[PDB]
Amino acid sequence: MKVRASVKKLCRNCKIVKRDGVIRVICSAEPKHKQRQG
Amino acid sequence: TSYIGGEGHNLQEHSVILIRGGRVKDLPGVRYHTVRGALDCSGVKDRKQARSKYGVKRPKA
Amino acid sequence: AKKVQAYVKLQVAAGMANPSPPVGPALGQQGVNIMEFCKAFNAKTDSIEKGLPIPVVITVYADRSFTFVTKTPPAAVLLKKAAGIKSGSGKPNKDKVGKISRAQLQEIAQTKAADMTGADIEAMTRSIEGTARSMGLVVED
Amino acid sequence: DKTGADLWLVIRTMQERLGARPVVMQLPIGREDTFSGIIDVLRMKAYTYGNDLGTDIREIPIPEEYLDQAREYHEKLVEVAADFDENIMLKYLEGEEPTEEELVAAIRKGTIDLKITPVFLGSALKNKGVQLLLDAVVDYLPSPLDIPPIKGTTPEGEVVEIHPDPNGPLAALAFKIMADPYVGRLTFIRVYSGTLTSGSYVYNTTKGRKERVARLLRMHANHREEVEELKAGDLGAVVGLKETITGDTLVGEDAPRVILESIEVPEPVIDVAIEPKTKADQEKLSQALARLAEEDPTFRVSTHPETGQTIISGMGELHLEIIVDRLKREFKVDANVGKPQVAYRETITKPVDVEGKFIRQTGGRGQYGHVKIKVEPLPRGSGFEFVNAIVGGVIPKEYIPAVQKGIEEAMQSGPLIGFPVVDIKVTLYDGSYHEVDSSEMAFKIAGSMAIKEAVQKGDPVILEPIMRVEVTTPEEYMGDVIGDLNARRGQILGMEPRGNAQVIRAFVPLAEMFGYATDLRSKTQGRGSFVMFFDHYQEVPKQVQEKLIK
RNA sequence: AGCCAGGAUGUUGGCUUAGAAGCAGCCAUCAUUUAAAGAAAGCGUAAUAGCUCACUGGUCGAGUCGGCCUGCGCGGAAGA
Repeated sequence: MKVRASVKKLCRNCKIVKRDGVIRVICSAEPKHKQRQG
Repeated sequence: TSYIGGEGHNLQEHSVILIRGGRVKDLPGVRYHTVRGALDCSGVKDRKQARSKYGVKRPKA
Repeated sequence: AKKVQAYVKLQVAAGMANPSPPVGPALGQQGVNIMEFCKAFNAKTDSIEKGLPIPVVITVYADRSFTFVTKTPPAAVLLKKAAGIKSGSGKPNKDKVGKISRAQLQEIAQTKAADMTGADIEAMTRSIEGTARSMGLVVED
Repeated sequence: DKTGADLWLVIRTMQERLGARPVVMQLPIGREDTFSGIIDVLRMKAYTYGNDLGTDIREIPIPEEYLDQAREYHEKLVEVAADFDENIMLKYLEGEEPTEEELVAAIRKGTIDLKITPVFLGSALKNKGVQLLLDAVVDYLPSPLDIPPIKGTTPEGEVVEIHPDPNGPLAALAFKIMADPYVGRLTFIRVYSGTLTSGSYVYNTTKGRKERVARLLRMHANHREEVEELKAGDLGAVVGLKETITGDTLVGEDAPRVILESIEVPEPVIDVAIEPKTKADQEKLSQALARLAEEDPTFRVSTHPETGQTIISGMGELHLEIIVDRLKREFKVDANVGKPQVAYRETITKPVDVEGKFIRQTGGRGQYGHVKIKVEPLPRGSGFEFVNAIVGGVIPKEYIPAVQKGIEEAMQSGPLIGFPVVDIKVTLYDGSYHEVDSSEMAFKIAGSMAIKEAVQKGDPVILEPIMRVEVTTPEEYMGDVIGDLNARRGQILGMEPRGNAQVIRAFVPLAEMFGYATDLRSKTQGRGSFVMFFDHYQEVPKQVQEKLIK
């Protein structure tokens, strides 16, 4: 995944969750769309 | 160094030739001739008279 | 009106009757013949005519040859030999380029006894009027 | 016996891939790790293997179960064999079993026609299905007689079959030379007619030479059997002969000095730049092919007609690769191995017009020549066109030849890198002269100046070579095939299907086109092949302009 | 929002098209039949593609969508 200060939904299948206390992007269709540290 | 006699020869870098004794008093430091029709050397295209020099086969008549 | 299993469309005319250059090998490469193609092909192609672009069915199962019941030509195939240009576009909207009409391609649209949506032959009338305007023509309708 | 070893799976392919009509001839007892015995349908007998050393075998009847599975496949076999012998057809429908002898005749009379392909099996490492495959041999494998006669040509010129009669003219082909330490040069040959004889005399028409065959020889899997003759259809090696290289046709020493066919045409696919370091090695290399080109005419050597460097024609990576070991080792030559150069071209964009002056008046052979021209670019693929545009004759008649040989000339070293400035039209529309000073030559310079500058001025452009290529590929791989080609500075042109495959045409730069074999065979796991032709020259993307300033 | 459904006609769309049949490219972005289906949404075939979409039916049954003004917080935050 990419880890970075501005996390965004990229494709329409990114979802933005927050877990523990950390904004992340999940994306069913795009491993590359995975994100952290938002 | 060596003369390539005749009109038109298909010789180049790397061509293995054979060469005989025969200077060319006109070009300096040319004391040998290239034996046309020998190893890589070609007979001369189209020749008719004096073929044996210049390496050319009696044209299928 | 059933499901998937056998159909290609990739020709040059009823003129050329099985060529290998602009098509050829994969004119039949699964259950169809690079050779069969003036047989079920020219089962009527040269009875009537060889001079208009038209593909056709393949209907494939496992019975030697095929049952591709054949049929119609496109609608800019009759913008070369019935309406206008032999290639066409050029600079398509840089001006009016070419120009057709209403008469121009009525009985030319009007023939097909096999394809078109609706008994209203005023509706499937202007149904083909834009295959000529997919190139950028003028409407002398 | 190896994991995944599924017999059917093959046949489920031998008709799915190539698509022939194979015929199950056996059914294995114990798929893979449980490899025990095997069964031959045709003869409904069962054999077994107790080990893998190839000793404890035996023909033990079917083991309880299985059995049933057989029948049906032994029926289809006979049902198959039916499409050959009507006798094994009726007897089928009537309820009689074809004789184990007429049954074989069908299969055999059927294979030999390239209609069917008898499939067998067995772990060759564990010695299984081998002794049964060997029967499979004779039983279905053609004899030198069941095969169609070789064609050859008389000294006059006319085709003609070569009959396998060990009493007609002597006609044999050669196919493999080998240096034996004990008997020397060996020339394995396949006879077709007549019969070669130990201690005779032959004649190779190919290289019009009288060879003296002294000893005949047959290679036994473990010793040198010295026989006395090879009758048509038989194979072995002769000892003697010196001028007989590959593909040579040897006839009697009086027989019709004929030459068989042999014509095989496997050209190349991959080449490399080979620069023999200091002129020293440039020689070791000459000898390199002087013997390597006889020991393998499956390649070609060429001196790039434009830049010394020599090309090494191969037939696949590995090929040239392993030559690079021997040619560098068993020849100790140590040169360079990079890639070919590209035959670029110079030219211009904008038309220009400049003065061509020369004059040197000090006191005698004045040297006075001067001309003005009209330089104008021409379509990429125009050529060379000059214009004798002189009115009354301000530039004498006798000097124009030379003012051209000057312009024509200068165009040799481009204004950018030094390449054949081409694709332009030139117009001589002016220029004066002197009664005494002018010279045929003085003009050849002036004109060679007018040009030497119009190109410098009309904004030059480094043109390059574009090729025509046609990759034959199953539209299975196609998808990426086209891609890869796009990401190669190339622009696609079409794909009109062929056979089960499909052809792709398009242009590309010879620079971004090197070692394409091992890239095409990549996007196609082997099912890919291409050709290539020249076409035209065309500008470099500017970014490649300052690139070439080398 | 799920879910069960449909996803078309000129049109395989004319086209500097080697092959395109929506797709870097072609231009415009019009044009037939329907419940409604884009000369175009997609991961993307050797091309026919197989498979999901924007858009429409059924199901279900009361809420749902996201701009603005403001409070407190969250990530962005590594040193001997």
